[PDB]
Amino acid sequence: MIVPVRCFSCGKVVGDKWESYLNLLQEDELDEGTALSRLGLKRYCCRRMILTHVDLIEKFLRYNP
Amino acid sequence: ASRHGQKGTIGITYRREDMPFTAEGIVPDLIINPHAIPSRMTVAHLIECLLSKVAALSGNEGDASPFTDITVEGISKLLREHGYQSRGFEVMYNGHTGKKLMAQIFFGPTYYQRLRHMVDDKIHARARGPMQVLTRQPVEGRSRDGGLRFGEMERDCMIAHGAASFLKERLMEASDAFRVHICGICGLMTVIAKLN
Amino acid sequence: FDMGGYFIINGSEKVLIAQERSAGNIVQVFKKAAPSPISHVAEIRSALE
Amino acid sequence: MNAPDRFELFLLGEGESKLKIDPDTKAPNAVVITFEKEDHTLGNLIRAELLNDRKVLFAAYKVEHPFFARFKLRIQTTEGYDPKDALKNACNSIINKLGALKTNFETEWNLQ
Amino acid sequence: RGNLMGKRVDFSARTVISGDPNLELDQVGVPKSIAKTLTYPEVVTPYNIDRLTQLVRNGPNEHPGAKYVIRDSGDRIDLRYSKRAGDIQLQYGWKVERHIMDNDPVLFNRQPSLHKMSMMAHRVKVIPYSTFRLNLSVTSPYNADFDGDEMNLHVPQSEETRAELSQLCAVPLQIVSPQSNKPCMGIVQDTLCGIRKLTLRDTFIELDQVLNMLYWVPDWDGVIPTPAIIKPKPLWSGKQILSVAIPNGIHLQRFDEGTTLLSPKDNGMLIIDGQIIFGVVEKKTVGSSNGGLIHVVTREKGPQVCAKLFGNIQKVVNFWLLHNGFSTGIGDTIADGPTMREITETIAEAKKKVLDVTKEAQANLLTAKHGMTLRESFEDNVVRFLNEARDKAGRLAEVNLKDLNNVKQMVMAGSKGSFINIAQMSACVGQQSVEGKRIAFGFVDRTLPHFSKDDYSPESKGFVENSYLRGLTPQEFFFHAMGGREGLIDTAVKTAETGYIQRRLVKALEDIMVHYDNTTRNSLGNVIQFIYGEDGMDAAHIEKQSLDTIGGSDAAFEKRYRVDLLNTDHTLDPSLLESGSEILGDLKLQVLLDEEYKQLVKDRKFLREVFVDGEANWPLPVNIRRIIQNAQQTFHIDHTKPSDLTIKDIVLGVKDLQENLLVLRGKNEIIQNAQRDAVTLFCCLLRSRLATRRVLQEYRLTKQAFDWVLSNIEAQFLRSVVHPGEMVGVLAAQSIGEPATQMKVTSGVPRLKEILNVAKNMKTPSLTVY
Amino acid sequence: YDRKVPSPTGEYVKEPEWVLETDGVNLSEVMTVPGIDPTRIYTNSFIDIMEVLGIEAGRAALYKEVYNVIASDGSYVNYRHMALLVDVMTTQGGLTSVTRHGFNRSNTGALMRCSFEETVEILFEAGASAELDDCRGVSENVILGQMAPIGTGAFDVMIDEESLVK
Amino acid sequence: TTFTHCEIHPSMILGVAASIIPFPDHNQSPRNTYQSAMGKQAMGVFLTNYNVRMDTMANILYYPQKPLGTTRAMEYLKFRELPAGQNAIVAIACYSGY
Amino acid sequence: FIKRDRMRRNFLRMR
Amino acid sequence: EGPQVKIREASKDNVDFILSNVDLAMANSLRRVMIAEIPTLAIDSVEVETNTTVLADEFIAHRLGLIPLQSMDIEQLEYSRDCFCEDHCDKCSVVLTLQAFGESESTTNVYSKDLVIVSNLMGRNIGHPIIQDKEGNGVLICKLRKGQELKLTCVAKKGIAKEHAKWGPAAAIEFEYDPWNKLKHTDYWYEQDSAKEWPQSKNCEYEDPPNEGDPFDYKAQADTFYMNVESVGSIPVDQVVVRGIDTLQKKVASILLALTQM
Amino acid sequence: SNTLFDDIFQVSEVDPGRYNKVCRIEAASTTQDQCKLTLDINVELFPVAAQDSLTVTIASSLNLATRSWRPPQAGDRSLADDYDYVMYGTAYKFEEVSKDLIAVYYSFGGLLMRLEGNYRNLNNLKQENAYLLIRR
Amino acid sequence: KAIPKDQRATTPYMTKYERARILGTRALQISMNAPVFVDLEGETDPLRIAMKELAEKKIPLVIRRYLPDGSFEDWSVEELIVD
Amino acid sequence: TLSHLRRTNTPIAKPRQLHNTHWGLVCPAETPEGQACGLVKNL
Ligand SMILES: [Mg+2]
Ligand SMILES: [Zn+2]
Ligand SMILES: [Zn+2]
Ligand SMILES: [Zn+2]
Repeated sequence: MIVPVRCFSCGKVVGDKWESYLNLLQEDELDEGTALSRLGLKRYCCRRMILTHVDLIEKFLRYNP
Repeated sequence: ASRHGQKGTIGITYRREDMPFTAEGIVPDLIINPHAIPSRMTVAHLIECLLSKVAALSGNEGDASPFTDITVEGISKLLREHGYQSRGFEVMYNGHTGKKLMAQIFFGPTYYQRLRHMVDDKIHARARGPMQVLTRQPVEGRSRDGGLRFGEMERDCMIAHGAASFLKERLMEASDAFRVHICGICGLMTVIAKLN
Repeated sequence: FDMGGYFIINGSEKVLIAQERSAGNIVQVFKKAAPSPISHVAEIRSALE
Repeated sequence: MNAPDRFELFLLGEGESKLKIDPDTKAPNAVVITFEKEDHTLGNLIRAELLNDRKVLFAAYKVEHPFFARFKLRIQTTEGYDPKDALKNACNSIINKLGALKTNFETEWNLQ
Repeated sequence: RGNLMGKRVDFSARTVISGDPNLELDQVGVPKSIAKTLTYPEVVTPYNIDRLTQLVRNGPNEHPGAKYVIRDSGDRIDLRYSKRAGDIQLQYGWKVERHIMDNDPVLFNRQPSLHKMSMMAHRVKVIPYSTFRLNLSVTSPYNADFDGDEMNLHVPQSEETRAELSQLCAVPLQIVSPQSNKPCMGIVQDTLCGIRKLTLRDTFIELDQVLNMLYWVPDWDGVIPTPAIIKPKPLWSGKQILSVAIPNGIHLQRFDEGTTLLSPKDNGMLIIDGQIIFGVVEKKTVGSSNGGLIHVVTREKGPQVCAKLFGNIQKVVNFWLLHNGFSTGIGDTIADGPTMREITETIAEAKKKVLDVTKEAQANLLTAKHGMTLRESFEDNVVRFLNEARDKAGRLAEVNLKDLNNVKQMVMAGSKGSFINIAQMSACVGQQSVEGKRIAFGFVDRTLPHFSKDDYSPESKGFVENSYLRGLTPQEFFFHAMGGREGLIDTAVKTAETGYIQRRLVKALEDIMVHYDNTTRNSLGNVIQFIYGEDGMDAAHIEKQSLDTIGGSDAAFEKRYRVDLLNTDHTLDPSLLESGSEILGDLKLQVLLDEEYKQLVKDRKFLREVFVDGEANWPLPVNIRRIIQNAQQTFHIDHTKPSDLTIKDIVLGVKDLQENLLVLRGKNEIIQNAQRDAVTLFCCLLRSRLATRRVLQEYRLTKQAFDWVLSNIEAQFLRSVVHPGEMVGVLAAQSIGEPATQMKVTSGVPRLKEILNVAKNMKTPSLTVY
Repeated sequence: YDRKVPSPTGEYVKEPEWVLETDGVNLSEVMTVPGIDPTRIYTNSFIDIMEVLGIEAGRAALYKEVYNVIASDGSYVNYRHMALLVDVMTTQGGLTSVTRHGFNRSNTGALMRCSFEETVEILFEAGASAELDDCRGVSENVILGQMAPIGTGAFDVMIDEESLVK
Repeated sequence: TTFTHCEIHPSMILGVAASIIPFPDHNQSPRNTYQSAMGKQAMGVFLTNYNVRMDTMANILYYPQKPLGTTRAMEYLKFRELPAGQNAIVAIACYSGY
Repeated sequence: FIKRDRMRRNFLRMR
Repeated sequence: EGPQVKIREASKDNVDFILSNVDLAMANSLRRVMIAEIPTLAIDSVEVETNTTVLADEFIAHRLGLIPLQSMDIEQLEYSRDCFCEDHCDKCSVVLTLQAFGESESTTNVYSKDLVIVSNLMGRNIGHPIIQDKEGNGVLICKLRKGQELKLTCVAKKGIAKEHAKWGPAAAIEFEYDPWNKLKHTDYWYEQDSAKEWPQSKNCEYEDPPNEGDPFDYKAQADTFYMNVESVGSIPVDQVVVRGIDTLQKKVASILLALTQM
Repeated sequence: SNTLFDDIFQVSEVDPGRYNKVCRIEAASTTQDQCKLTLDINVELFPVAAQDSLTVTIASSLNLATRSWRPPQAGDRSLADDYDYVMYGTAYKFEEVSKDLIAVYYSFGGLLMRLEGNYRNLNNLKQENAYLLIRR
Repeated sequence: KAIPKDQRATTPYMTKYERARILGTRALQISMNAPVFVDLEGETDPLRIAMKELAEKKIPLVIRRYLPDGSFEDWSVEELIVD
Repeated sequence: TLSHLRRTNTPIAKPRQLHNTHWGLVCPAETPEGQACGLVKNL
């Protein structure tokens, strides 16, 4: 529900990439297959993690505590 | 379970350096024997692997909606563009000896779901727990330390084996034996034994 | 995301499963293969709403 | 209640040796060693070394069940050459190949 | 039903099962957590008292420990809540309830459990995490797989129920299912796939990997077989290494069509003295097959050897296959362009053939063959073409697959899948159907609202034409789903109705038992049959063999058995045996031969009365061919060399032997005639095999070999007799209900329900006139 | 239909013949209609064979019908298992169904009969008829929790005496 | 030549559970019935507010992921906001016999 | 062969 | 000497070398060791003073474990089962802490850079959260809305991957030998032509093509492995390969040592 | 320890049926007009074409069997140092085909070999395990 | 009752149920410190001792085989044949 | 959850089978197995 740290299969650290990736996607208008390659996620094991993550934590944060 | 009616249980878990690996140093998260495929005839499971491998490479989302014109040849060709064998095979190396495997492994991502049936909710043992009240046999239900059932058919299977003593022990010692006294004339359990 | 559609009875969430039945006010005709003296029947489960 | 403690899993279980050695009665002049807290990492390496030796007639190892981290190795040398000594040279040559590699690599790393 | 005939019990466990290619055929892996709980009360004797003292020190928690001590006075003590007492003194005759420990026999069971192989006794091996692990071969008798199936464990609580398990219900003893007198456990999955690849003709193994392979076979003596190739590069063949796992002295040969002692295609088998000579090892040899390697090893060497044979095969092939790897993927399901064209054509012709029949039918030009209206005749034709087309298209795909093709390699190994499967994946899916008929007109005169009315084209009434690879168009999808649902409902029904049948059957034949005179009586003592199964033989000891007198032209029959010394029409060349020279023209003996040959003629006459269709292969006790070989190889039969046997020894030998094959051994007249009969057919076999012409000309047995052949046939035969006390009623019922789960006139279960429920008015009262 | 028959050379040869199948059954009438071979005439309604050819043929026909059901789908059961069943069904003369009516109406001890189908009504009749149920069935012994005279239970183990010289 | 209607999309003949199978037209029909019944006992996120409900027995996956191979219909079932699995990397092999 | 959720660019930059 | 090394790249965190004149079982054994058995530092015990975020504790505690800590000088630490401390001291562990409080009205992210060491490093160079990114925030750990608080104390220890994948210093390790298939160690599946359907490897160019039309050299063995090692960042790549060799040497040496105890 | 049979054959034809490493060889003896041969060969280790002559030998041993084979040591005067191919097979059928034509069969770990000719020449190979050497 | 020894008609072999029940009780007895009629050459498992006695025909038991009517023959395990 | 709210039930001709008329109104694929097969439908 948030940004896994390291890629499951691979171990590569990936959880310092979600914001950089979202921003790449959003301000520079890249497509993912290019956003990802720019963050260095080359193995499709690592691409899976970011490309496919679902950032549910934003929806949790809405519930006022 | 994948999304095509293959359930499975974990057989065993290897560590990453024991798994087979490809040249790019990628190891499976999951290995599933080939004998699942031919007789379930579940080809969608293979295409979905092919499609997702492309999608992950290319960074798209794969359209797997049913009655479209997406074909395997279409997906095949794209894969070859990203520099992989066009039907998803890959050379892999044995994890134990680092030797090339002589076969090549079909290999790529696939959506798997984790079903509700964890083993810890199912393991169950009993030696001499509590007994029902009316009938005084072991209670039922893993939750309350129940006993497993020696059913009618298990009785028959034991008869076919001829194991007469086990059939008896399993039915009296292991469940509810009970000494009672009986009159030698009216064979009725009506003796008032003050066996003290 | 919760889409509603249920009741809360005693703090429990309940669905009403759609129950299915034959239509009323419809004439249906049946062979009766059995050696019964009746070889056909025309039923109408009439009903006012 | 199933599985054991873990530092022993590499720190050989205390009380019991890292190696047990038995003679293989089936064949003349052989031995079967049982390394504990080991697996294919060392097994395949050591065995493959022996097969370079010209006085070994048989080297092999197995890991009899993945659950348990322990492997067995069986050596049989030509007569007059103690298995326990073919193992020494194997273990010995391995350390020298490795020592060279380490040095031959640092060198190359320092040209970058 | 719920409290006396069956009940819940103590000392049991239940959990999920897993496979393990590293447990022996008879072990079961028990989670340490479970073994700590189940318990076995052992008696303190001089032979274990200290060892039991140790356990009581370990107490309840650490594993090889104990939980209660039972004092001879019937008094029991919890080991926790006794550390206060601390040290405890054991005494002889006290009982300690230890944990269960490796090699304890337990009873393992998988429900529903509808035949006696669904409860076999295994030996504990205590392992980590919480599944039961069992060998893979044992899985087909239990009828289990590893998608969450659970199986139950029962621990025997006594010293004598233990021996009931180990000696009657142990796994190795149920290697030969008495239901169809062939093995019930075989080499089946990966190991079956790998073992075909390992034994192909051009699989060669190098030295390093050979050594690992050998060292895996846990009984390997320690001899490296000379490589089948030296210079250059010593190489071992796959057959060589596999042959290490086969025990010595096994002989087996099958001859599939085309097989020749030069085995061009490399089929058939030829194991000689536990070495493979030619032949690819696959399902027919090492699967749960009728006369295959497992069958042989059990008979010739006994269950315990045969159980090692399993784990030795697996340990080797699983190890090779791990280092060779094997996989499958879509590219296996794809036929090339040329092929797909012919399939497309072959399909298209069918549409023509269907179209034509439609036009002929719509011009009223048809001919409804008497016994079906024009409609039905029209349908059958269509369905005929549409089904011939799919099959014709399947053969087109199967053919074009090259030996690479991984699914071809799993069909060939018999391991998984079959022709229909590959035909549907790659070629076409063919005619969907609901109740034996094409898809009905659910809408008014059309199958789906996407068709116009009165549309009988194949694709309108439900002929799926694409293949699972190409995908189904939305109608085909729906017709296929309509056919597929009908499969689900049947399964639901076919198991409820099977379950009820099998329980009626068991309660009817529940008490029949083979009694100590070989009658077959129920509880009251009424005779059901006067010998069990009309020959007193045990089902598990029967084998298909061939009566060699029934068949053939009489000229061939003459040629094979006739022997006349005094005249030269069918004479016997002396060089077969030592005394043949001085035999010629004898007369004392030339009598016998006829008397013998007379007997055979009576048999040939007799058998053709018993088997009116000349059928020649029939299940019988002792397998005789195999006894011939073992003699030949044990004594190294020097052909091209005369024999010490003398006609008298042969003819007397056979004729004498029959007197010893005793099923019944009362001594009055009635019994001596039952015994006369019980061995009639068997003697017919034994006479055909052991006629002198055969013995001299063909087998050339020595004097020494013969009596060994004779004395075996007696030893084996006597071991095939059913054991009094055997509950052959339950065995018989469970053997019928079991196939009753693997499923124009009514057949299958509904027919079965008609027979048993012997019904005044069946569905299809036919009648056959000649 | 082909029909393997011996040849004048004495080996078997396939050989065809016409064979009138039939819907509906009237065995006795058709059995006499001249021109047919009244020996080798069959029926899948073995009840009628039992009535017309008497029990022993009825038994052999019954075996035939079971063997078709089993073997039709390719399975294979050893002969003795089928013969044993077919014999149970015909040892009273006349076919006995494997149902509540058929066997549970023999006189085989109430504690055995009661355990199959209609437990109480069976138990009442026994109590009215003062049935004496002699406890030789496995099922009776199970209820009493005794060692059934089955397999290992089908004999006694006596302690030898002379051999106790040593 | 007389069509009086056209289907909106032929794939809409599927219910909710089966709208999650990918390429269900390349499967054997019962296989689609199975998954359509298993998927109901997958494990995902069932509602975004599970932290304030007090149900018996809830199960939440730590790191859901949307599928790489999707279906158009999954858009309307939110299956990409509350997905119930992960994209494992699978190899189809006879690796160790286990 | 993919699902294109960025069409809301063109349909935003066509209208 | 024996084995030869040749380098083709050295990024910040990759090295691409050719390993030559060695035999397969040593290359592979080497590779297995970098994956599994090089020691490293990683948070191992977490005590949660307070946590009102929207994540569960063991969830957060699990993310902390995977945060890669600086462990260049890790030999100067000890396995926490070799210290005699009451379970941990500065001779065997490093202590960090994490306070975060949601203050802005917007969401506020907690990053690995917010870990602060609160034990005496004794000058050793260990324990800092590796920051590979350019904005200098490390791994995102949690998110907080205003009013939500997180306070916890972590204890990092020394361990190896073989015991939990968090103590692992290497990411995917590429490995490949004989890119033309000269040794015939694999047989290629194909439909029409193998050479078309299987793309050439990158490395396929550092060895001359198989020179079609010549005998199968049946006594050639495998050397020249093309390995490429990617480091997670806890230790610099060069150290991954070098400490990989050492660990393999210490293992073999151990066997040698225990032999002498006969 | 000595040759049991010897001759020179010329390969009539060669078949790689379905196999990639072995081929079934068709040979006739140059000298005798009736000494046929048929052999599967690991052609990957010893390529053979049509019409390449070949010397054959049987050689009950190789010195100049129930014993753990051991890797060849060092400049050893084994036989076969004058051949390119060497297989160690097991006879499994002596099949007196006709008048003194006789055929015998060997199996080299699964590669089969049928050899036939006059009872004269073959008389001396008998049911043992035998080596088999080829060259040129 | 009591068929006389010269008229015993049943099989002279040991049925596998006889073998299993014999080894059961014999083992059970041994496990109750009954005397042992053989040299336990290191054996300590009562079942394995029993399998040893039986192989030496030193088990002092005897099998009473009931006929269906009620009468019975008596065989002593020492005289029955084991396979 | 969704599939629960779209589920129908049939209290017990040939009712478990899939009729042509179900096209597009109930799902062909989805029905439980066992005693409810075909009797419980989904829109
Ligand atoms: Mg299952
Ligand atoms: Zn990765
Ligand atoms: Zn009384
Ligand atoms: Zn410390």
